[PDB]
Parts: sequence; C-alpha cells; structure tokens
Amino acid sequence: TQNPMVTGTSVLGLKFEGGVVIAADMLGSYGSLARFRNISRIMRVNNSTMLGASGDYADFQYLKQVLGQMVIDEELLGDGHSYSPKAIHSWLTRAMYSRRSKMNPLWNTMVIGGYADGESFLGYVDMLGVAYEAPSLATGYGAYLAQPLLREVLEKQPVLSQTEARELVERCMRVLYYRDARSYNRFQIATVTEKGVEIEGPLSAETNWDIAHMIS
Amino acid sequence: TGYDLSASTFSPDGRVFQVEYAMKAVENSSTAIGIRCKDGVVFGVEKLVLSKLYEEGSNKRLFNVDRHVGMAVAGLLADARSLADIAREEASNFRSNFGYNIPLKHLADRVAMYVHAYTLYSAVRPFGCSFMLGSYSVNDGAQLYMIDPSGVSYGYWGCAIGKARQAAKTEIEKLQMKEMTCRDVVKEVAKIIYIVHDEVKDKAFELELSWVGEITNGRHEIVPKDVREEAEKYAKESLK
Repeated sequence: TQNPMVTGTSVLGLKFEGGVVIAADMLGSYGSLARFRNISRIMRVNNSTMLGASGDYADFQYLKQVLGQMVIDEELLGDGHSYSPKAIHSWLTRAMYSRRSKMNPLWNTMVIGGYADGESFLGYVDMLGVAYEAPSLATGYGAYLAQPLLREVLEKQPVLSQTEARELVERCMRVLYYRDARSYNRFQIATVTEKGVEIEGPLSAETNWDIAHMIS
Repeated sequence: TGYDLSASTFSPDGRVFQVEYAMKAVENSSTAIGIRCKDGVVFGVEKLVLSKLYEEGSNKRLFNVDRHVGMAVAGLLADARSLADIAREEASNFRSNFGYNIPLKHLADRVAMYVHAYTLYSAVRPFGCSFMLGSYSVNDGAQLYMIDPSGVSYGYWGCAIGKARQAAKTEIEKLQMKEMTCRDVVKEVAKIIYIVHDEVKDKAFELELSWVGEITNGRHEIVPKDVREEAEKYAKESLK
C-alpha cells in the first residue's frame, strides 16, 4: 500500500559492553506530515531481547501480534526452554522472506537487539530479507547521518560502556533532529542487558543556534 | 442385542452405553483433584510410577493451557494432549483476534463443544478423558469448571475426577473450601488425595501441583518442590 500508511523513521542501535542499546523516535509520521507525536514502536521479548522497527508502523503491530503469540508459544509449552535472539532473528527472517514470495511483503525495516549465552547478539533484517550481524546498526537516514559517527568511534573504542553509548546516541539524535525533516525532539532510549530490558522515557536534545545570529 | 455396538444408536432405555463406556475408562483412570479458592485455583495430580526406570517429570498430567490457565485430566493420557493444542488454539486465536486474555467460561464453552462433536457420529469415538479447568481474572477471579466425556460443562466450588470421585467429594463437602486460601488448603488437598489412595493394586506414587491465583498475580505458574515439601512433610504429619 503506497498510500500514507504512517511510515516510521530512522532507528539506531549499537552494542556496548555486555549489552545492547537501541534508540528510536516517538513521532509517527503520516506521509510528509508529522501526525502521531507519541507511539510505542519497541516491544520487549521476555527479558532476553528487544525489538524495534522502521517504516510501516501497522505492519509492526501485526508482527508484534504474531511474534507475541510465537513467544508465548514457548510459555504455552512450559518445558523449560527459551528463545534466543538468534532464533527470533532466524524465524523473523524466514517469516519476512516468505511474504515477498507471494508478492505481498510487509513494507518496513526492523532491528533486533538481544543477549544470549554470555554474549550480546545484535541482529538486523530487511524488507527484502537481507539479514546479517554488525556491531552497530543504522536504518533510514541513520546510515546517511548517524552511521559515520558510529564507524569512527567503533574503531577507536571497540569496548563501549553505557556512558559512551548514550553520549553517542544523544549526539546522534541531536544531529538527527537538526538534519532530518520528519524527525522530532522526543525519542526513546532503550537498553537491553543480561538483567532485562529497561526503556527510558521521553527525552530531548540540546540545541546550539549560535550559527544563526552569526549570519548577519 | 447389540444396541451399544456404536454410539450413534440409542438403546431402548434411551441410555447411550458407548459414551458411558467411555466414562468407564475415566472411572478406571487415576484420581486427581483440584479446587478453587478466594486467592486462586490449585491443581493436583496423583502419578503412578510402576518401575524405577521412570524419570522425574515423566508422565506429566499437569498441562499448560495458557498464561493464566492450567489443566488437569482424568482418562487416557494421550487424549487431552490433542485438547492441549485445541485449548491453545482458542488461547492463541482469542488473544490474536480480540487482543486480550480469554475468560475461563468462553474457553470451557468451545472445548466442551469440541468434546460433544465426537459423540454424534458412528465414525469417531468420544473422548475417553475428563478434565477440569481453573483460572483467575481481575474482573472475575477464581472459577472452576469440568468437562465430562459427553461434553457437559458445570460450575463448581469443588470437583473431583478419576477413579474415586465421591470418596474425595464427600470429604470436600464436609470441609469448607469456600473462604479458605489455596496456600492453606494445598496442605489439606494432598491429605484428601492420600485418603483416596489405598494399597492393593497401586503401591507408590507422587504428587504434582500447580499455581494460579493472586499469589501468582493471575499468571498460571508451577509449584517448587520445597514449598510443596512444606505441604508434603506436613501431609506426612496428617498421613496418620
């Protein structure tokens, strides 16, 4: 549906030491218009992994509805086994890939953070079925904006902490709010570790407009 | 004169023997009981270990129907393992279609409709199983139902299934299960099961219990061994 389906915006995530942090904007975007200023685009899967998506918000809720059952399917068993982020990344890949074979794929972009087996497993899928693993992920215009900020610090600081993570993300969402038309100052800073998913509330960015007065 | 050769035929007395014979398989099945309380519902199972080769957790009659719903059965042990998926169908579909948790009555309806579906024909046989279903809700609370092999649903303050029913039921009618808490009665529930037990055929067994209620905040859970040992070792004091 090429109609104004309420598309999403750039979603960012990066690994830190023994954990993964994922950030996203709370602004639902209707076409070129910004309509919904408060939406929850991030779902928590058990304590182990957390998911977020870009593009169509409606197609996310269906997967949020389907995967919501898929995760409960294990709790329906009660056999003493769990789902790893690799298993969900696997399943979601095959699930998203089987849609385009019928020429009715879900139009969107998704990001999977997670932690399994003493390691933080980050993963990424795509509308077209592209799936891989990277230490940092950038979607939408984050690849055009936030990604070079990540690729610079990753080689400089392979080990990342929460303070280093946030400061990046805080400066990323700061630059994103400047250079993106469909972005908004409200965003979700969400973290996932071995202790479970914890999502911070709405936050803003610091603005330095001094370059404006220096025009004249 | 062969009136009962199939369930599709009514006897001259009007009584269907095949569905009744299917109940006789339940009447010979092992006895398990569960009772709702104000805080929630408790489930129990008496498992018969014939040989030492059986591992702990084997032959588990405690079933997980849904997040807030467990299950306990009496009959052929492979029967409800089909109904387990069927119960998960309504559990998944309702949460998929209507987007929230299913009440116990709506689940006990369509399942009882599916139990009665096989009593009709001559080309299928009715369920040789009988089970009870409890749950807990915020707007409703602890409810207790039971479905016989014929597919009948009744509301219950308490119920019993398996070999000896009125052996437990009359004792459950003597002791008031109404305003008591499941945490206090879980000790006495084992005592009732030990009273149902007798050593002629059966020799040794073990107790299997489950959690749903306010103690679990409505989400069906499983009891740990030590907390059950608190009831077990206390039931050993009441064993005599």
